[PDB]
Amino acid sequence: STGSATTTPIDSLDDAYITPVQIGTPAQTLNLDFDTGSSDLWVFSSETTASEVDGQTIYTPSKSTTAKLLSGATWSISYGDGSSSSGDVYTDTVSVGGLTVTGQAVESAKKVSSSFTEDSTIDGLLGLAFSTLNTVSPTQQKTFFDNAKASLDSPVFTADLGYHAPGTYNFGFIDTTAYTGSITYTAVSTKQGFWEWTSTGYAVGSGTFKSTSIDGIADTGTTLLYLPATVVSAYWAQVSGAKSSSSVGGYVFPCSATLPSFTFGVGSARIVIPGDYIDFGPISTGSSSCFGGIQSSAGIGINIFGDVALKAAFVVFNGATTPTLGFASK
Repeated sequence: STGSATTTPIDSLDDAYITPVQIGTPAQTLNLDFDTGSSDLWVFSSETTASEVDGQTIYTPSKSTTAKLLSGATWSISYGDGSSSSGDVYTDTVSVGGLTVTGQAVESAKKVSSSFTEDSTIDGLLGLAFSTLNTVSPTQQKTFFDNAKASLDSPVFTADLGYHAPGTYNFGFIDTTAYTGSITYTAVSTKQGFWEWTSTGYAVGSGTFKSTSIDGIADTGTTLLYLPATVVSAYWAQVSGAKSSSSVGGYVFPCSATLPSFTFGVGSARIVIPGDYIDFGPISTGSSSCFGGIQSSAGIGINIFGDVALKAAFVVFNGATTPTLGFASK
C-alpha cells in the first residue's frame, strides 16, 4: 500500500504545516501537525477541557463505531518549545492520504497548554519519530508509520515541504518526479529516538564550504534551523545590522536586509536554503526588526534541522531495518 497527502502552511510565515487525517468511522477529518521529532498521535477531542478549545476541530470517540478505549492508558508530553498536553487513549482507524491503519492509538487530550489553544489551525500532532519516544503508559504505543510499515510497498515516508506553498507527505514510495538530481543517503542513529544524523558542514552565501560534523535531528515539527553558536554567528555576521537579542530571544535583523543563502552538507552533496527562507518577518506587527530563521542551539542540547532546512529538500525517512535519511534538491 501507499498514501499521499498534501501538507499546507498554517500561516504566511510557514510556522507549521497541517495535513488532513481521517479518524474513526464515519471519518472525522482533523488537520494534524506531522512531527518527525515526536512519537505521539494526539488530538483535540470531546474530552478536552472546554476553556482550552478555541476553534479547533475535535475528535469525538463516542461518534466513531470503531473507537475503543484503551483501558488504563494515559499520556503526557512536553515539547521543546515548552508546550504540553495530556489525556487518555483510544484505538481507532486512522487514514492518511488513502493509507489506512486499524487499531492506531489515538491519544485524546484532556488538557492542552496555552500555545495549542491559541493556535486554531492545529487540531493535534501526528508523531513520526521512533516509537521508543511514545509517552503512553503503562503500555507504550506505536506511531502511525510503525503500524503501517509492514503493509507499505517500501518502508519509507517522504517529506516535501513547500516554501509559502503546499507540499506533500508520501508513505510507502519515493516520487521520482518530486526532486532533481539524486537522493543522497546518510546514516541515522536511533539512540535518542530521533531521526538523528550528521551533516558534513556548511557555507554562508557564496562563501567557501566549511567541512565540519554537525550532529542533529530532522524535525518537521520545529519551525526553524537550530545550529551551534559558532555556525549561527558566522551566518549573521554576513547580514548588516543583525544581532542577537536576549529580549526578543534570538537573532534579529533589519527587515530591509537581503539575506544570504545557507548551505548544509549531506555526505558529499549540498542543500541550499535560499535567503528568503530564513526571513520570519517582523518581531511584532509593524516593526522593522525581523526574526531570523537560523538560531543557536546552545542550551537546547541538540541541533535541529527544522522546517527552514527541510523545506529546501525532498527528504526520505527510510524505516528499513537499519534506518537512514535521504536528501535531494528540488
